[PDB]
Amino acid sequence: NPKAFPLADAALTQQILDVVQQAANLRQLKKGANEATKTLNRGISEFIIMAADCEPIEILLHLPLLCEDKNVPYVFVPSRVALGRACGVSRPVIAASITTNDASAIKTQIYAVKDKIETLL
Amino acid sequence: DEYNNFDAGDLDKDIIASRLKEDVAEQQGRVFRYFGDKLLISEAKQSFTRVGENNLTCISCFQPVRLFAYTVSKDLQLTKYDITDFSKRPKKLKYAKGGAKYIPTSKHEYENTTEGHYDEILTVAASPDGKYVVTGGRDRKLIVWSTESLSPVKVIPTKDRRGEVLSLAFRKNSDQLYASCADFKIRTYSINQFSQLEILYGHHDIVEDISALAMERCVTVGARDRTAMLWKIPDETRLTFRGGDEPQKLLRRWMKEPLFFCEGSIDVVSMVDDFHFITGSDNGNICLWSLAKKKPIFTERIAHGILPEPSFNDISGETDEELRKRQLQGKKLLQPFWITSLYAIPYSNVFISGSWSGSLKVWKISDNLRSFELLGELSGAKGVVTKIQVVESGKHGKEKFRILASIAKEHRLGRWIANVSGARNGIYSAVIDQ
Amino acid sequence: FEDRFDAREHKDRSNKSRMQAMEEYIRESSDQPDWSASIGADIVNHGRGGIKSLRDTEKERRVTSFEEDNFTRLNITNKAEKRKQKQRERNARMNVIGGEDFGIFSSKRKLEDSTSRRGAKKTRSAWDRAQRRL
Amino acid sequence: SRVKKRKKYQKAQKKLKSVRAVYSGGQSGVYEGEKTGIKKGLTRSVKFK
Amino acid sequence: AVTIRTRKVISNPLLARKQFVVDVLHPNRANVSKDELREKLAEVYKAEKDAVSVFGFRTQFGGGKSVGFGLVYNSVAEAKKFEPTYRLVRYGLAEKVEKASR
Amino acid sequence: QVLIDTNFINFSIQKKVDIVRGMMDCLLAKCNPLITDCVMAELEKLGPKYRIALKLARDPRIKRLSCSHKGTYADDCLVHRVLQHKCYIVATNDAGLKQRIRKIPGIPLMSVGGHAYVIEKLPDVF
Amino acid sequence: YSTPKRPYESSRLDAELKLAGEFGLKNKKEIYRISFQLSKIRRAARDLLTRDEKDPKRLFEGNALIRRLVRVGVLSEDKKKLDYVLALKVEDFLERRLQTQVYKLGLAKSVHHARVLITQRHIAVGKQIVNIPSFMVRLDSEKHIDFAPTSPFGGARPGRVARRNAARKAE
RNA sequence: UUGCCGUUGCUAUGGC
Ligand SMILES: [Zn+2]
Repeated sequence: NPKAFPLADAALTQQILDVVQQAANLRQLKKGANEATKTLNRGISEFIIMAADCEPIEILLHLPLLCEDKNVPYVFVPSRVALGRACGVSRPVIAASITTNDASAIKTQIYAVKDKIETLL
Repeated sequence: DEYNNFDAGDLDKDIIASRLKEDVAEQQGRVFRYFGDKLLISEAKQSFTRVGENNLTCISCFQPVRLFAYTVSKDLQLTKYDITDFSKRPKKLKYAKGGAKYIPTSKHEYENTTEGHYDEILTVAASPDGKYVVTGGRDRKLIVWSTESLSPVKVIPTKDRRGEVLSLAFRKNSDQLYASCADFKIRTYSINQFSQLEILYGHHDIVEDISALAMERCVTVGARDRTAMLWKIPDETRLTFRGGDEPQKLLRRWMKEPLFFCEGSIDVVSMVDDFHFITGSDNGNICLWSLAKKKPIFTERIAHGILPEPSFNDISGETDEELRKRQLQGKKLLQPFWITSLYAIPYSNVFISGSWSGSLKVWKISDNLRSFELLGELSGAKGVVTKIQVVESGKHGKEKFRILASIAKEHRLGRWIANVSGARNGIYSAVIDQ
Repeated sequence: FEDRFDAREHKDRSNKSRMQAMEEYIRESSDQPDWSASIGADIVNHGRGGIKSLRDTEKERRVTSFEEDNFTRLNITNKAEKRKQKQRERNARMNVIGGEDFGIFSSKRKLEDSTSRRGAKKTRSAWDRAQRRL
Repeated sequence: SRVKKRKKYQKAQKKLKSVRAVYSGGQSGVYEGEKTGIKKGLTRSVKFK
Repeated sequence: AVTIRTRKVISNPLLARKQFVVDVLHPNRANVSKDELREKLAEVYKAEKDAVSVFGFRTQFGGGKSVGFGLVYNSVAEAKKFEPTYRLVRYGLAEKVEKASR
Repeated sequence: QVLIDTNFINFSIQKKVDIVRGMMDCLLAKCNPLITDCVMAELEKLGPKYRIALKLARDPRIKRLSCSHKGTYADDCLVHRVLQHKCYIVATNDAGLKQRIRKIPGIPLMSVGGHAYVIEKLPDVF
Repeated sequence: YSTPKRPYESSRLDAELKLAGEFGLKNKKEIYRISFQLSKIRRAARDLLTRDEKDPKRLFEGNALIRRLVRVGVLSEDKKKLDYVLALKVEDFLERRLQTQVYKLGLAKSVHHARVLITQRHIAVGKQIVNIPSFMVRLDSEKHIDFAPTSPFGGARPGRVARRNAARKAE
């Protein structure tokens, strides 16, 4: 058991990355590690996508502690460059969080991925 | 089949089809330049001219029926090159730099008629008659420069807040430009008339790449919808070609007795004839596609190899090699060099693929048009390949080509790209022969 | 008795066994793409219509191709339009939701009794069924 | 007839905060207090059978 | 600006003519402006401006394009001889008026 | 989830409406018809003139709860577990139970009327 | 469209109040139009369930019905069963209209702001400017709802109020 | 062969 434990495989990875791009297009995404912990302790977060290959790993292993505190699903995606490309920014991100909105056109996608990674965990 | 097999309607339509005109631009000609194995590979003159521009982005070239190429950089600079001397480096003819001088004084959409760029010129296209070059990027503008002066003779905005153009293609032997805007839009312009013909919508993520040929058709591909569409612009219709490689069933195909996996994003296209095309994907797939099949005919799973594993000295920060090696999870986080520039010589048997694998790969499609094969590798271009194209010379039996490709150290749209292993920024030119 | 010419005996009717369920399955499992339009150009009266149905866009393709094939604008022939055009738009706005029609699931027409279960090659002998299987 | 039903719904979800206690969206900032009182005599729960 | 596109050019030399379909692409314009379009067709082919005619203009919903039927001639003499009187009193130079009675 | 009681079973047999297909036809949805143990005990207590009703209520498709209270009074069991939870439908034909259920709020009410089932306090039936 | 059986029960009146207030509708005829065709749809799905497996009718009309429901958008990609068509209900069908979809996609600050944007012709899905709010945008047309090119909220000229104010501040 | 800085060729490379 490594430190980035629930690593989503290929299908769940592109599922996660598609909902990350749609949430970034509809401004429901908050990107970065300490932005992710800010929104995790604030409460506007459905689920949080960390990377599994940042330059240290504990720089974002500080996040699953807050996730098991506040019952938020967390998934390690296997490429920070791919996660930056999905978020739609010009630099590789390592963590992102889906803020809670109810007036959202992608709630069923966000919820289906959230249920899938709750089964995964 | 009997002795009498005529239909009155069909012989009537062939009477009218003889009576009509324009057997000129509608050439549905398949691959006829079947020269895949005839030319050599391992003796191309590989001249990499390193140029003094951070992050070149694209190359437009030219042949008539002198020869110039063009380059465009992330430092807001177009630069024209003479390439008519077929055995040396290209030479600089005019630089052209935009910058903070051409930010508009209004911050409003219709009056973006400033005469230069200010951010990230993304693609360029030289006219088939060579009179004009056009270039554009994230300043939501298309700028047309003259050939003999490099003046902006017209500035046409895309006219919305996300109107980033990302790929340009003139159709062949005509003065009509198809630019694939990030608004899930395709805009068409007539450059000798300076007009917009048709805007045409229909992709689902940003329309990252475009390609055209002799007919009025076009082929476009969007980023993460993982579909490639082709457009009849007179009829304003399209065919959608999704991907569809399942990693679990490909694991089952190997498990009849293996790091191949799912698909992230289709990146690049090049239309090879008027009945096929090839798409380069995010997991290093190169796929060859018909006009009569949704799913692709042939898939090459990994075309440029797999990124190097992250170092144990830079994975965790634990003390022991055992736990730092444990934190790689085995093969679970190996990712491939995504094919990021693809080019077809038109109606030909060969095509070129490039990324930051360090070596371009020349491939040839088989004669039956159902598969393709690696010919050879070109190990003289260290860095990301932001554009590939080919220049020809010589008659039908004996011909000599120079691959002009652009090499940078970062991707052409976002940066995202670390581990610059000694890459340089410039023009790679490989003269292959026969 | 004796031979009589009959266009209804060698005429392309071809609509007694076309059902949208079967054609929908064939289009799903065809593996040839289907020439959809650009996504805006299919809605009609700025939305006051539907999008438009598939029968509507194939009929419209036929009308404009006949138009561009023998150079003639149509008319406002009133008996024909007062039946068919008002009934067309009324069944469209009752059944066609989102550009897809749903009247095929709320109308009695037996699928097996005209479209499947072949009639001439019915294989009414066991020898025939064995031969046609093998 | 639309802005009628726009407003008789805003009245409606203002009356709903009088019967139930409607989920507002969670804690806004720092926890200040109960802001309206804690009653220790009242127990608002459904007993079984 | 106004741009033009001919399609399905056929030659009818039995009426000494060449007939085709015209895509008229006008962005943010009012509509085709039939006269100016006939001048543009006279320029894009060989001239024959009083021999060229276009009649079947249909705009589409929301503007942008229009589809019509163009037919270029040679020899304005046979343009007068073959192009009918209603189109000639629209565009060209024949004019007929009738004694309206009963 | 449709809680049935005994006179709903008897009226459905006297009208020949099936249980699961009649509920699916009435609601145009899916249904889990449920028989509590007190309703089953009331059917078993009703005698051997109702053996047809007893072995039509013992059906594999009809799921069954298990009430934990002394005695077999179905109307108090149904009313208690329906005002407890507000997620059930009460299918009945008692005048008294119908008046109780249609006085408490948010509980739909199915009843055999005519030759198929009717449904009362459900606002999305078509 | 047709009225319900019991149209004036207090449960139905609260239902119509909540649907109209949540989705910004104008009267009961939107709810009754949408619920009429939804009653027809799952009346069809009920009979396709009442015939058993392997039937040509059930097989072909079932996969046809669930595929065109996914293409309209009210069904998800992964529920490809003919019983989720029975589990469908009204707000899935009027969550798809262009008024709700503009409010969800963030082109407006309310459902009624979306309604006046649409009927004042600033919202164009694909090419055509739509004026009616009750549109049922499909799954493919979902992402191309954007401000019209002729709209001052898009890229065009200011409207008559802003440029009359510019004229009055010019004099 | 360029923004520079270096190995330089009397033309290739490598560091930002
Ligand atoms: Zn009980």
